[PDB]
Amino acid sequence: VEGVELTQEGMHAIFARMGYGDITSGSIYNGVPTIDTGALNRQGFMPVLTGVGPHRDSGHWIMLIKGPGNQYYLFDPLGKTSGEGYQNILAAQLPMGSTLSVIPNGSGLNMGLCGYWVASAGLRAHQALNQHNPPTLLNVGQTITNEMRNEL
Repeated sequence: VEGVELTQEGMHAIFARMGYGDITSGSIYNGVPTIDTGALNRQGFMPVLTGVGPHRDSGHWIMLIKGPGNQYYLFDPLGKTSGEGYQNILAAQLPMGSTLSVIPNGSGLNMGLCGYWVASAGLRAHQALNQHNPPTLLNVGQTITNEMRNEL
């Protein structure tokens, strides 16, 4: 048993459970927005997979929302950063007089933990595999994965 991911096409899967039918998605892959245009206007929501490329195999999922008049919204479950980072790019693909405002939400998961673990478990790795008469790379990732979801 193992899991991490962002999910993927199980994005369309969780949507269909909520009704709404099967939805047209969007993307930014290697910097190229695939999101267009009126299918969103009839749907009211994209959602978009960001941060993906030939290298990066997972992504960052966000949601395009259509508001009243010319208003469009961006929901990233963070919330200031990440979606002020997609603003200028994504807002270019909407019709001319459209405005894209980023929802002022507060991020979900609390990403600060990552930086802690880069310090905490990152030099603990240095404290382990480099150097000594060391365990394997699988063994170190297995320690760290257990250690990382332990404290929580």
